[PDB]
Order: sequence, then structure tokens, then C-alpha cells
Amino acid sequence: VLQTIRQQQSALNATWVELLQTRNTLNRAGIRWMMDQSNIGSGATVAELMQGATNTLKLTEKNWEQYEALPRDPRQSEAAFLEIKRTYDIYHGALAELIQLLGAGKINEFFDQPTQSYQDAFEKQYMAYMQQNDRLYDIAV
Amino acid sequence: VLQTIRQQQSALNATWVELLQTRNTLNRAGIRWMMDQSNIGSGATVAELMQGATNTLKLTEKNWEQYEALPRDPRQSEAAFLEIKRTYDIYHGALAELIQLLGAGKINEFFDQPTQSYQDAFEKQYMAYMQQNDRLYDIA
Ligand SMILES: [Cl-]
Ligand SMILES: [Cl-]
Ligand SMILES: [Cl-]
Ligand SMILES: [Cl-]
Ligand code: NA
Ligand code: NA
Ligand code: NA
Ligand code: NA
Repeated sequence: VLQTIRQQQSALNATWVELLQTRNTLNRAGIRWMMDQSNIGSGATVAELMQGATNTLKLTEKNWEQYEALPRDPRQSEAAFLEIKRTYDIYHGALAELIQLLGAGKINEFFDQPTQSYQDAFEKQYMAYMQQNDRLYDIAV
Repeated sequence: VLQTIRQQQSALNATWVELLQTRNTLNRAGIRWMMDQSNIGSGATVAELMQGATNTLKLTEKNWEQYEALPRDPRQSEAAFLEIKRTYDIYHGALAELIQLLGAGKINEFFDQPTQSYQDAFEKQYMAYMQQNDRLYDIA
């Protein structure tokens, strides 16, 4: 019934949320890394933050596969799902590369990566996909 | 009645998302701020990021008022809403404080603010609130 899109919706939202939480944690580690260069570091360490980003990026993978493996209503759009996955893989892959750049100390290459564009592209599909499902709500009446 | 729920969940989830983006942009600005002090600045500038964070923090405040104005079903717990609002106000106000600290060059107070705890507290209520509406959706 209409419960199969609400459960598929919740699964993709949890991926969306974990991607954002991962990007934020990485940028915290960037500040601490910067602080350590000038020996003014305090609070959370780079290692603890990198450790947390690694965890939430794996959580992101697992949340994604949980959404992929959920059944799709025949009315939904196949192209829509492929565009979601295309933008997700770029965004997820970009965060994985940010972990490597920071570990190698490439702070400029880290900061200059156009992560915002990858995120904007995924959010554009998520929003459009949220709208098409909200319409299946309005017509399932 | 079921439509009333999906509207609330979407309005509150939009606030949740905007809070996360606001915090991330502020942490991007913190890096560039430190880059400027070390003369290795590149990418997005502090000013552009600060005006982005200022922008998204207003989207958060608006997205919240949209959720708060939507009608609450009687079956929904009033105390649950008060706890969502309490944790939201702490979290929002904390992000507003980060804008003041970074604009004042206070990078240590900026980094040391326990923002994670404010976010964890709001996410705890947000998760509990959704699981309740989901069980409510199941009954109907
Ligand atoms: Cl570099
Ligand atoms: Cl970009
Ligand atoms: Cl300070
Ligand atoms: Cl904390
Ligand atoms: Na939403
Ligand atoms: Na500076
Ligand atoms: Na910019
Ligand atoms: Na309050």
C-alpha cells in the first residue's frame, strides 16, 4: 500500500541525514588539523573526528543499501531512481576521498574539493523524488 | 488525519536538514578562517560561507515556524512537542552563537562549543517523535 513509499522514503532520508553528518564531522576535523599546525588545538582530536566520520560514512553505505533493497511501486520512475543513485555515488565517493586527503594532510585539496556541488546535485534529485512520492499520496485516496 | 502527519514530519525534517547544513557551512568557514591566518587561503571565502550560514539559519527558523503552526493531532503528545522545541531552541541558538564567535575571531570558543551535544539532544527527540507518528500511521 502507501506504506511501501513511506518506508522507502524514510530509508533514503536516513542516508541523506548521515551524508550531511559525515560532511560536517570531516570539516570539524579540518579545523582541528588546522589548529594543530599552529599548536592551538583543543577539544576533539583529528583522529577521533576521522574515526567518527569513517563510522558515519559506513552507516551511510548501509542505509543506502537498505533503501536500494526495498521494493519499488510500479508507478514510480526508474530514471528517477537511477538519477538518485548516480548523484549519491558521486557524493558518497567525494566524502570517501576527503578522508584520504585529510589523512595525507592535503588541506587545500581537501578544502577546494567541490563537495557542495555534489551535495546540491543529490539534494535536487531527493527533493524531486520526494515530490513524486508526495503525489502518489495525494492520489492513493 | 494521515495527511496531517506526513505534513508535520516533512516540515520538521526540513528543519533538521537545514540545521545540519548550517552547522557544516560554519565549520567550512572555520577552516578558511584558519587558512587566512596562515596565508594559505583558497576555495570558498569566509564571507561567502558566513553569508551562506546566515542564510540557511533563517531557512531553519522559517522551516520551524511552518512545522509549529501546522495543526497537532490530539493523539500526539503535547510533552513530546515541548521537548522537540526545547532541544531545537538550544541547537538553533547555539548555531547563532557560532556566527558571533567566528565573526569575532574566537576560534577556540567556536571549536569548543559542545554543538554535538545540542544536536544529539535534538536528534534524540526527532527520532522518538518520528517513530511515534510511524506507529500512529500504522494504526490507521
Ligand atoms: Cl593540499
Ligand atoms: Cl562547489
Ligand atoms: Cl577563542
Ligand atoms: Cl559535545
Ligand atoms: Na522535508
Ligand atoms: Na582570519
Ligand atoms: Na563561495
Ligand atoms: Na525553549
